[PDB]
Amino acid sequence: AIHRIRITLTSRNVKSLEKVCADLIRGAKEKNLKVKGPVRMPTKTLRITTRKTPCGEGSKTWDRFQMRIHKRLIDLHSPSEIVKQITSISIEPGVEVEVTIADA
Amino acid sequence: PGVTVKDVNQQEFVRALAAFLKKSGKLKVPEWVDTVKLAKHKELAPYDENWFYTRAASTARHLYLRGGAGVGSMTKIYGGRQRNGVMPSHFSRGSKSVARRVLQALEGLKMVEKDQDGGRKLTPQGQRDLDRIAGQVAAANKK
Amino acid sequence: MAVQISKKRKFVADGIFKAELNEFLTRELAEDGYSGVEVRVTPTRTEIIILATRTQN
Amino acid sequence: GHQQLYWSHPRKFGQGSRSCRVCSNRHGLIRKYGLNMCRQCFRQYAKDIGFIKLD
Amino acid sequence: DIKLFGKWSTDDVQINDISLQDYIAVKEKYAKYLPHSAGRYAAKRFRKAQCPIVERLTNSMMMHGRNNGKKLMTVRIVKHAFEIIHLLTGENPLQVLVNAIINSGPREDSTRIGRAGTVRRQAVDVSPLRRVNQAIWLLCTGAREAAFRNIKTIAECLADELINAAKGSSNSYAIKKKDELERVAKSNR
Amino acid sequence: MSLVIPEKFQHILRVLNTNIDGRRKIAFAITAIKGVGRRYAHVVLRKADIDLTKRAGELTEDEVERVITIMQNPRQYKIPDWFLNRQKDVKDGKYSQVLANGLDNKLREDLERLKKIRAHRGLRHFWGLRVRGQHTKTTGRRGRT
Amino acid sequence: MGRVRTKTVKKAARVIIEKYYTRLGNDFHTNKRVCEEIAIIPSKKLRNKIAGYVTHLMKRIQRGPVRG
Amino acid sequence: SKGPLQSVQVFGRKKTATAVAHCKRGNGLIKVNGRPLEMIEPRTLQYKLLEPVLLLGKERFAGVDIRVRVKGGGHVAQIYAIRQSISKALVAYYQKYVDEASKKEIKDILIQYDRTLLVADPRRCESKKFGGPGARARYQKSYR
Amino acid sequence: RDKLNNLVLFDKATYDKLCKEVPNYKLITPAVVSERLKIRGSLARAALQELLSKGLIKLVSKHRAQVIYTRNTKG
RNA sequence: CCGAUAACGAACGAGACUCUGGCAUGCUAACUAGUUACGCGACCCCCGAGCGGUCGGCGUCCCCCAACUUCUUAGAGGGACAAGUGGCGUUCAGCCACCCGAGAUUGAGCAAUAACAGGUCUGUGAUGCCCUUAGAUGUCCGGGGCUGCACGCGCGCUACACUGACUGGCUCAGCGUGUGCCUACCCUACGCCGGCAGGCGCGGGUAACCCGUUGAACCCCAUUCGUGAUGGGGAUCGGGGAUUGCAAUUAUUCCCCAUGAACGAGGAAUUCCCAGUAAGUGCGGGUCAUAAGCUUGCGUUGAUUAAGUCCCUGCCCUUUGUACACACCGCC
Ligand SMILES: [Mg+2]
Repeated sequence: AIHRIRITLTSRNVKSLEKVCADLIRGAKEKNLKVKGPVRMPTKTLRITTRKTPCGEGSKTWDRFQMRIHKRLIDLHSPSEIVKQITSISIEPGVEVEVTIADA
Repeated sequence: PGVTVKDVNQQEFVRALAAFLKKSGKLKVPEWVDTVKLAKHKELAPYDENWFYTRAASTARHLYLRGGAGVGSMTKIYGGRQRNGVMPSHFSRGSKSVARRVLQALEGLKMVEKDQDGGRKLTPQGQRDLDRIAGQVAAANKK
Repeated sequence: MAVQISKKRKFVADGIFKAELNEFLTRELAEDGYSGVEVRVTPTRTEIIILATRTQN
Repeated sequence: GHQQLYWSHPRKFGQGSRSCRVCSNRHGLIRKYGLNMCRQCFRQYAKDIGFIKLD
Repeated sequence: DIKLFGKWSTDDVQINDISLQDYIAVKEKYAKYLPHSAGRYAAKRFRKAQCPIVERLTNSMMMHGRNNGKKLMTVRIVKHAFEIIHLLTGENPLQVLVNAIINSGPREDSTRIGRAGTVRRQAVDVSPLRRVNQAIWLLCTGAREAAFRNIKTIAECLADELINAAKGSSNSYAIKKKDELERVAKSNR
Repeated sequence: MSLVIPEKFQHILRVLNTNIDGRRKIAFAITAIKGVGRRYAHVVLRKADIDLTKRAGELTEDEVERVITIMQNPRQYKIPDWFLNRQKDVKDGKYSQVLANGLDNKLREDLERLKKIRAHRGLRHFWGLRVRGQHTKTTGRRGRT
Repeated sequence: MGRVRTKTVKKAARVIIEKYYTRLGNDFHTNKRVCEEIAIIPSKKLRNKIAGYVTHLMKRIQRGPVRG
Repeated sequence: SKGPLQSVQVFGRKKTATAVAHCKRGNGLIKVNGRPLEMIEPRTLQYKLLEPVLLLGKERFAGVDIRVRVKGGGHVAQIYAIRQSISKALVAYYQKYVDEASKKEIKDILIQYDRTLLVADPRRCESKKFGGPGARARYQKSYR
Repeated sequence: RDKLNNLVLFDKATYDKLCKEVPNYKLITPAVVSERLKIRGSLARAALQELLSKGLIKLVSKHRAQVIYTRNTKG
């Protein structure tokens, strides 16, 4: 066996993150696993403002760099054993995946 | 037609409880109440001599609003604008020992208990007294 | 936990790693028809693809 | 001199402790997110790192 | 009917001139309980006209640096002052204000660019909207200047500014600067 | 009661070497004494056990000499040691609070000591320049030209 | 003011009207939907701006000989 | 006599100030954040809180209990969200529990007096740009 | 116009003036009586609260900065 | 863009585009967000309600042991197009008002050819040329300096007060950030000590899990002040105590007691700006062992006048004259 596994995904583009969300939960839907919905964590916007010129002469123009981090949480909590059934990862570049038991 | 402290003006209530503590002076009023400023951001000591009964009345009303607050949580609530002279104004908190000794004297009145976690909350005895003065200050509001 | 680093520092570090990798690849493989690098990294092990027009060199 | 005074003065903090990881310069450093990148080298690798401009 | 500040029903007041009959906004359509509204009146030309004039006076009463955003202090002093004029005259404070608006609105002005005789060159009569806008500002400034280095407060300073404007005694800075304008406009015809 | 002005009225008093206005509050009247500030005044009236709202002109003469002697010996009247001026004295080590022309001449004593030891602050004070180490580039010109 | 239609929006609108005159009417929302399957417009903002010009052109072509 | 589950929950927001009313079939009573409608910090602006209820008459409020809650915003923008939430909750009750002819006789009074009671103020903010100290203000440029 | 130097406390000639003609006109504030009787203004607040306890002067506003009073109805 | 049209077909820029804010009680979700309902308590009730009221007091993913997304968070989408009415208009291109509408001009980012002897070789293991290279113009170490002031210039913060200051009470945000390859240095809850600055232990958070329901400031309500260079103002300066660092003197910073300077709305001149603007007002980030009067962002409060013109200052198209072409700061 009895296990509960929390899976969290984090990437930079929402399209491939929604795709890696979709195909993983879809396979569990065929494999009769009770899947909690994708928990959309608030997006972490990494903003850095940097002076454009390298020398410090001009009309004092800056540059605002945004970097979007999107995290989604998927819960694979079926009453039976889960670890052996799900062995593949089928992951794509740009995403970081994680496996953690619900104990910690 | 019950009366709760949240159902009336807090400003009229907090003065009522400060005078209620004034007559029952079993509260531990320390020896430096006539000396210190209540905050770092305040230049002048308060005019009222029983500002200690004012602060005790103020924090007890706050504890009913929400418990679990500590010394830092109190000095955050009681913080205020600091002029800071020529520099642009900042925000600063109050005096830590002032809140600490008010809080310590409250258990001397046996109306607040330290929590299982950090901070403190009301006893049902203190909750009885806060609403006890709530009823009469509500009656004086209508009549 | 304290063993790992926050998501904020981890992704930035990966971008630092990619920039360091590509610059070295351009510098070492300047005359080798090198174009760019795409990394398909998995937590088990890292795997890197070097794009070039001539692979025999 | 010998190894005892060639690097004697401590450098645990300040601009002397931290230098750019790219151009090896102690000015314009962007220590946010531990980039430790030169003020101009950061823009140089901006696309490679993944920082895009939106507004 | 609306009982502004709980009293002073707006259905009794009147505008004595028809150039201002549709350019004052204390009508029953513009009858509001409180002179505070984030109604976005000034996002378009010919739209501040339907803004209640009590709202406009409230907005125009905050000026000169330390008081540009503070509106609660303004509405309260407006409330204090309106009871003051109602006490000092016995009648509707909006009628005190409306008489102040009409009697202080500069009926004509003058404006030119080239070389001028004394101040201006050619006399051009103002619009009724400009009549209301300038009267509101002149009343506000008279109260503002009267309360700078004296023990009197804003509400009482506004009271004498409105009252001396409403009756007319050449003590209101709102009519004194009005007549000073009318002299120059007539002389520069 | 807003009663009439007290008959035994000092319009301006004379405490030690200075005078205080009797037409204002007593706490803010003794602040006119050099060395006596607001925080000092609002702690010595509490420790001398007097009304506050009373004006300076209605202090009886025994109340006047009481407040003076309270400040004259602040070390022995429950006033905390961190409230004086010349605490941890350079001259004699004892903790003192001076409120008279003695303050002016102890500032003279400290200043002449810096001149004697010819420290940096002593020389800066000798030339009349700033001593707190701030920039002198564009300010302090009113006292020059 | 400032709502004159560019060459791109006008050119496609004229062409599709004279190619699918039978499948197009005068309702704006119906018009904006027909253009989806007869032309691949990458922008949702661009497609209903075309249809806004389509309704105008249909209102004139029903009465006079538009250049289309 | 004990009809269950007759309640709506209606919000209102302006300048990020959020107010969420818990409208229910019950005694005539109005409370926001467990506080009376009269007991509130801006007593100067309390007539804006009295403005909706006065304009509709307590007949329509006797059979309705309202429980608003606020989790952000400022002081006066808080009120302008609160008053909108209360009236919109009342007309939402009248929309789905009685005929909307009852909604019409109460909506027209709201819309004739102030549209903010039904359609919220959409202006929020404007970001500051690096040209100066504000969204539009620029620094004091000098030529000498 | 160099100084006002108003008396901080009353004397006999102004105590009776306050108590014989001040509660006669409608427009009364600490400000207005200050420019009439030439009094300080902090004393005026004390005197007004005295006259409220004496019961010859009605209250209207009672605000922390703008506290106003009025005369009772005449006739 | 319509139209004519020695032109025809085009290219880039503008537009279009991305992001941002605006309604979505439409869909999908949510114990790292909660809302209602229920069950426990605790208090005020009780003359009696008893589905009276409050609670950020405890619970119902402490997996059989509640429902849902209204509030929150973020994806899929929709939604606005001058769509409809009147008028103007070649009745075309298009323009104005208005109903309904969340919105009928939300702001940014990108940004054509060509050019400047504009700035950067003090950003780069980018670099040519010149210089130096052992008594080094390399590097290290100690100290000083970049602060230094008769003066002028520029960006700014604080005031001159009563629309205020002081004292106490009340009562609200959104950005956004946090423990280290090098590289030592996180953000802090709580409890005790100290009047304060600070100190000592018990934790938590690599973070919608803790700080933090970010109890900020402004303001709201009462007290004292009372038109004086005053309880405005905090400049200057003295004494003392603490933290950071090997190192605080030329004062790093902060706190406490003291003096309380000029300054009573600022000449000639001159900057920014059209709605969530200016301004008041604090809070993040950067700079950082120590830190903001700066800067980059966020938030609270929220107006006046204007919906125009080419007058002063410039810009774009056409016509025109030129003895200008380094182009009127020309030429002569
Ligand atoms: Mg004094």
